[PDB]
Amino acid sequence: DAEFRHDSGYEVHHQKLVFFADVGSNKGAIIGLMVGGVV
Amino acid sequence: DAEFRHDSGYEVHHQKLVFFADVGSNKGAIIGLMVGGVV
Amino acid sequence: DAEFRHDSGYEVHHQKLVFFADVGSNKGAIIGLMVGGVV
Amino acid sequence: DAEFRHDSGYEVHHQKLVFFADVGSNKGAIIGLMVGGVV
Amino acid sequence: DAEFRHDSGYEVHHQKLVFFADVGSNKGAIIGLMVGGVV
Amino acid sequence: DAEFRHDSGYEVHHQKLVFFADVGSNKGAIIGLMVGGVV
Amino acid sequence: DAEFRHDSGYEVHHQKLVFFADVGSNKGAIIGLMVGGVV
Amino acid sequence: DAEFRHDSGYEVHHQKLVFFADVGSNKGAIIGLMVGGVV
Amino acid sequence: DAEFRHDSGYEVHHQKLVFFADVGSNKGAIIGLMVGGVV
Amino acid sequence: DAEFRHDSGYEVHHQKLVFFADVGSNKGAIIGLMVGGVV
Repeated sequence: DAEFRHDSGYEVHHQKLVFFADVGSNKGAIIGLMVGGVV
Repeated sequence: DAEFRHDSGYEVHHQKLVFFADVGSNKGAIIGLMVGGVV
Repeated sequence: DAEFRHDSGYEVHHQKLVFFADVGSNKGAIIGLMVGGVV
Repeated sequence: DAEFRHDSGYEVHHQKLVFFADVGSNKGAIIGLMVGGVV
Repeated sequence: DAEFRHDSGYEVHHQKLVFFADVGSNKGAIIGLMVGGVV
Repeated sequence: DAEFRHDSGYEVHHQKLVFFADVGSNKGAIIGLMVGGVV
Repeated sequence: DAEFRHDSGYEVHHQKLVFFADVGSNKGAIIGLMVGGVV
Repeated sequence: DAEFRHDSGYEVHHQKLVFFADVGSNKGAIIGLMVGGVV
Repeated sequence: DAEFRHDSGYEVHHQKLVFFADVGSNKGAIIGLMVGGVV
Repeated sequence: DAEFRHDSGYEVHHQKLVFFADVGSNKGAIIGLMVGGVV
């Protein structure tokens, strides 16, 4: 079985994840990235 | 079975995730990115 | 079975996610991006 | 069985993860990256 | 069985993980990287 | 400043997120929940 | 400053995240939960 | 400064994260939980 | 300064993270939990 | 300064992290827990 057939001439995968990029001032409770969390 | 057949000449995948980009002032409770979370 | 047949000459996938881009002032409770969350 | 057949001429995988990049001031509770956590 | 067949002309895997990169001031409780943890 | 004043006698927050609940048959490309993604 | 004042008699926060709950059959490409990702 | 004042009589925080709960059959490429990733 | 003042009568924090819970059959490429990763 | 003042009558912190719990059959490439990694 062909679970996955990748046919291409060039595969480019790029991922960018920037959290809290340039902040004037963080007061109290601040979350730049919350995943399945709780406060 | 062909679960997935990718036929191309060039595959380019790029993802950009910017959270809290340039902020004047964060007061009290601030969330730049909340996923399945709770405050 | 043909789960998915991709026939092309060039596949380009680009995604941009910018949250909280340029803010005058964040007071009280502010959410630049809430997914399945609750405050 | 073909669990996964990668057919390409050049595979490039790049990932960037930056947490707490340039911050004016972090007060109280601040989370630049929360994964399955809780406060 | 073909658990995984990698067919390419050049494989490049690069990952960048920066925690607490340049911070103005961390007060109280600050987490630049939390994985399956709890405070 | 009164960024946010919560005055109540009982606060109850409950969130339920169920994806792919009861499916007769998933063929080809299927997405039970896509957030800021792309296929 | 009152960044955030929580005044209550009982705070209850509950979050439930179920992905791929009961599936008849997953063929080809299937995503039970995609966050800021790309295929 | 009152960055964050929690005034309550009982705080209860519960989070549940279940990935790939009961599956008939996972073929080809399947993702039970993708966070800032790419395939 | 009051970075964070927790005033309660009972704090209960519980987190549950289950990956790949009960699976009929995982073929090809399967990810039960992907965080800032790439395949 | 009061970086963090925890005032409660009972603090209970419990975390559960199960990877690859009960699997019918893992073929090819399978990841039950990926953190800042790459394949």
